[PDB]
Amino acid sequence: KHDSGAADLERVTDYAEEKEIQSSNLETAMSVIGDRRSREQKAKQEREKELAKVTIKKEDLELIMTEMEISRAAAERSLREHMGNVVEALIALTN
Amino acid sequence: MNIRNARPEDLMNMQHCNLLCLPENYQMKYYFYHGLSWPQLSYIAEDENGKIVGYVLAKMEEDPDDVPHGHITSLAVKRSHRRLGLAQKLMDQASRAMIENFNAKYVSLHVRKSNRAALHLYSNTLNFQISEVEPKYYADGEDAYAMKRDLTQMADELRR
Amino acid sequence: MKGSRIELGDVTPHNIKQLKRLNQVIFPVSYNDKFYKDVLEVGELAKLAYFNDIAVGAVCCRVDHSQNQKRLYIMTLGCLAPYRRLGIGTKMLNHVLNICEKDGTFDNIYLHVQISNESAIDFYRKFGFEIIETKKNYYKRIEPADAHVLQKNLK
Amino acid sequence: NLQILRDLSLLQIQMRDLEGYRETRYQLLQLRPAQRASWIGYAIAYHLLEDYEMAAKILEEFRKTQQTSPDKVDYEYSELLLYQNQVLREAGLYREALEHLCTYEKQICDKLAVEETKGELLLQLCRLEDAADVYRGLQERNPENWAYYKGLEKALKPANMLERLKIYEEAWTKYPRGLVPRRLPLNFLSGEKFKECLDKFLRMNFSKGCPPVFNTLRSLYKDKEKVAIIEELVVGYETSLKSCRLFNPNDDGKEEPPTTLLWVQYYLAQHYDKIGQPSIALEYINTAIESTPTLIELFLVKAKIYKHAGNIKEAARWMDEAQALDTADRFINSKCAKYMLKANLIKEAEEMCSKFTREGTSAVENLNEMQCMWFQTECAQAYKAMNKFGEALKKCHEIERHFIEITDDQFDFHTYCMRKITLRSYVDLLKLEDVLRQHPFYFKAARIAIEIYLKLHDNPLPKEELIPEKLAKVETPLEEAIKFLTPLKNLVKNKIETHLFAFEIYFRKEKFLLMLQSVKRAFAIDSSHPWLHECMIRLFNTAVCESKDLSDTVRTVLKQEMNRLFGATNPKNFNETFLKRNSDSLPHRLSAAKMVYYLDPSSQKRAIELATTLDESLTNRNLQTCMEVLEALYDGSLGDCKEAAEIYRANCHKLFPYALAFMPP
Ligand SMILES: CC(=O)SCCNC(=O)CCNC(=O)[C@H](O)C(C)(C)COP(=O)(O)OP(=O)(O)OC[C@H]1O[C@@H](n2cnc3c(N)ncnc32)[C@H](O)[C@@H]1OP(=O)(O)O
Ligand SMILES: O=P(O)(O)O[C@H]1[C@H](OP(=O)(O)O)[C@H](OP(=O)(O)O)[C@H](OP(=O)(O)O)[C@@H](OP(=O)(O)O)[C@H]1OP(=O)(O)O
Repeated sequence: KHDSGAADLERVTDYAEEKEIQSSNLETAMSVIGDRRSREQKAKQEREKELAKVTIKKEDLELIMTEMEISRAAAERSLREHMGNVVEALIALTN
Repeated sequence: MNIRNARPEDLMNMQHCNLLCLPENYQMKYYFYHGLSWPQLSYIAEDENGKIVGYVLAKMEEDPDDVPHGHITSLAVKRSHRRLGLAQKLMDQASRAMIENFNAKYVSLHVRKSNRAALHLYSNTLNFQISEVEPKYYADGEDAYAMKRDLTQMADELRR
Repeated sequence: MKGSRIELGDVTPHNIKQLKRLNQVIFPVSYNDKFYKDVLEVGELAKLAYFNDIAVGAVCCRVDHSQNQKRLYIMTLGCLAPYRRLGIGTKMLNHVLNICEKDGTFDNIYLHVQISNESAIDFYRKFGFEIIETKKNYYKRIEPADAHVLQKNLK
Repeated sequence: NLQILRDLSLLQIQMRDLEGYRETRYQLLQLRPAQRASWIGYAIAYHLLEDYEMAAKILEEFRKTQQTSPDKVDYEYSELLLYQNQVLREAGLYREALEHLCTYEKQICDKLAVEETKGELLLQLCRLEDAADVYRGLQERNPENWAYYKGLEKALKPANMLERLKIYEEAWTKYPRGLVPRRLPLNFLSGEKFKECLDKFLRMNFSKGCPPVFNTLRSLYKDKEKVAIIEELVVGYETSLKSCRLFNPNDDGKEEPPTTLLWVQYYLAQHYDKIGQPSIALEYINTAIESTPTLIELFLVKAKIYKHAGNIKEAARWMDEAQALDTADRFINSKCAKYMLKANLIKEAEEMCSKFTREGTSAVENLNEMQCMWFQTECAQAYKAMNKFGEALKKCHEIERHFIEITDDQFDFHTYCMRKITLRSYVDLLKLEDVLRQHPFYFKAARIAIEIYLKLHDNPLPKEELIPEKLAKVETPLEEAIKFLTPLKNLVKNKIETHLFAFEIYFRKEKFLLMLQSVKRAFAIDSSHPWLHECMIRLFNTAVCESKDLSDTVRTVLKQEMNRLFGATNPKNFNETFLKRNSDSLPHRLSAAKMVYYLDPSSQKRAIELATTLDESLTNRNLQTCMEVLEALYDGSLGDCKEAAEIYRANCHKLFPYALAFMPP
């Protein structure tokens, strides 16, 4: 009688009702957790809001898109992050 | 040699030892299940170059009808690196890991009758006792012993 | 008992060709495969002997029914040259003696042997195998074309 | 509805958009603040977002909530405190983690990881003798580890080698049964004490009869004089043992079993196999065969002495009998299948591997069901060696297919792993499934895969299932080949052959900045590698010959990066400098002899003049390089040279008699 683990993974996918935890004043913690979270959300928003006002040229972008073959989003990030110049952006993608 | 804990990113090559050493083969999802559920009791023996040379993949059998106990599923080492005292070190490291994490009352395994060296090593040196002879266990058609070992004296030696 | 590395072993279905390779070389005559089919189903009556966990010796035996008796004939002894008096003969020949005594319901044991190996018949007479028969021209292609028959009784 | 947002959380942890999963899990938090799975998700998220010092106090105030429940079981919060000590260990807060496990050491059930946490924090915070007591407790805990002994060495800080070996001598005294305390002094020690240590080591391991001791000693065969003194010691043992039946006539002990003679003959025969003189190895293994014909490992190294030599078929015919002695274990017929596949036999290896498998189907499909990567990749390399490509390309595609399956498998257990409480193995297997494709079997298959794709492109003639003759004849192999190559490029970069096959796969696509960045990422590791050097040679060869058929944007950056890394030289003097700085290395000499014909075909008389040197002062002169130089001579990359190759193989056969590729036809 050898099962080879057929019923070993069946009760992994079973249905059960999880336990209940008594509420005891978690708000004082989650206030400063939400304040820290809003701080890093403000920083991560400020990144794209300061780099959002960058002009985009089409021919150099399509030349880079032909010559190194990634998606348009990461190439747009790399071209907006290098002050609109093609040469040292190509050096940094080559580095 | 080296006996160390079951890091999961290692274990996906020790199945390569399984398919190279003992004929009873298992699914890999079994390995990813028993690499996360109880990571402490299974151990890996290596050499210097990072090549896998032996393993114990074990299991604590969950049975609420009686006391909780363990279940050794796989012990293997290569024949090119055998007769150095590997398998007994891996086995009693796994046994002391079980008795230090969740109090193994007894350990149990199943071993075929045709092999002699493994039968000898489980029989007299590491001191298993034959509890039941189960007929027609493996695929090739050999009857297997269902061996057990009592670990209460090991429990009271490690509890001191 | 202690310090020595001698253990006996059963002939299983997976260990046939090593028995082949030992008894092709221990004795100069060779017989066909039905010999090796006969040495299989007897169970614990035909076994081999490992010194330092490598195969050195072997004894296989048969059951005979002739000359108004119920007889046992050890088919072959197997051992090598550089291992003489170092772990083959005495202990597992006493093993075939004590399985013959733990059954104990039979009559005698006997053996055929060459005439040229006087050390062999000395080693057999150390346990009590007395000489009663000298058969002429028993071997078929070797130089000692004659043979001796040794025998002990049980009852 | 809650199941839709749980499904969204699982599909967003599937596709690895992290903060979207975070936003929809904070939707669970303002939906409900009491589930554990939110805190598990927070722990795994800011472990993989690498913010730790605030997660310290956050996991403290999660530990605060669960201590007051009366129906609670202990193992979950024990490993929760262990995961807390892990995240405070990687936080950099070292004293904070130290005082935390000193305060919550008694709320555990696992002594083990608490103990390694204390040991690592006592290694880190400069405290010496307490950490020495911790690692003595580990040596009494486990007598066998590299990391524990190395931590005790770098904690006690030995002044000289003698006080360093005092640790292993006292470890010999209280723990005589261990193995690596008898081994670790043989790594660094040199001299007469090293000789007298290895003397009693191999004396014990030959009296007891340990086979793989040579394997331990082939960790230390990189030195020259150690090999010579071991070989002189062993031949002194046998020249004393076949005269007066003991190791040496100075001492008087119990007389050894006569298996010791053939056992030391086995050891020295494999030693003569390693040092590369097979004639004495045969002259001693013949006496080893005539002593006893029945043990398996003697005929296994009888196969290995021919496998390390050239002729592979004699190893196969001896080793088939060697495994035909007994048919008990899968090891010896697995190596029989490997040796038959390297002996250019496919049907015998198939019927040999089909014995221990299940008898309900064929052998190759049965080992495909149980994911046997070894047999498939090795017979794919053997099928490449049979000079045709179809089912090897097929097997490469299905091994990458079950790689896709083993990278997709993880969806099933996350409900149980949010129902269970184990986190550090969970973050480690999420971390492995980020980087799962770095295993060396995948690279071992992918190198011959990319090699046969480029060889097929250079010289042309209910999911998807594969038949070889349609799937090997795709009209352009390069785009699917770079699709199979790009996880190997993105995930592992510390090995130069990944970027070198990236070079070889971009050479026929002509994307010059990808070309040059693969050049840079390969050059930043090794600069004196020969095959990379002729990659450089072809790079600036096509640069100086094709400096006009490219746009003006690529001109300036290519010229300034070439000014950065290269300068302004010609191929001829650069290959001259390269052949002079490697004027003793035979693969480098072949590597220069290739381009001394490639850059100009008229200098072919120099090329045979350059790659025919045979003196004993050459570095790395084995049968691999000699088979490589005859193979490269007959590949046509250097020239058609049937007037000197016969006398060169006749001269090489006198120095290597036991190779099949140097036999006279
Ligand atoms: C699921 C199961 O566990 S059962 C079904 C599958 N079972 C297995 O795979 C396990 C057995 N299979 C194997 O391939 C084995 O590992 C083997 C054949 C390589 C043997 O492994 P080894 O490395 O030799 O074990 P180990 O390192 O402990 O050997 C040393 C000790 O083993 C003991 N031993 C038992 N039998 C022998 C024997 N024939 N010869 C020598 N030593 C033996 C001795 O006590 C020896 O100590 P010693 O040096 O003082 O003599
Ligand atoms: O450990 P792996 O990477 O899986 O491969 C090794 C390695 O083979 P490769 O280096 O060619 O891949 C050994 O080759 P050597 O370096 O020892 O020459 C070989 O041993 P042999 O070829 O000499 O027989 C055998 O190692 P071992 O016998 O210790 O297991 C083998 O292991 P695998 O069978 O798992 O591939």
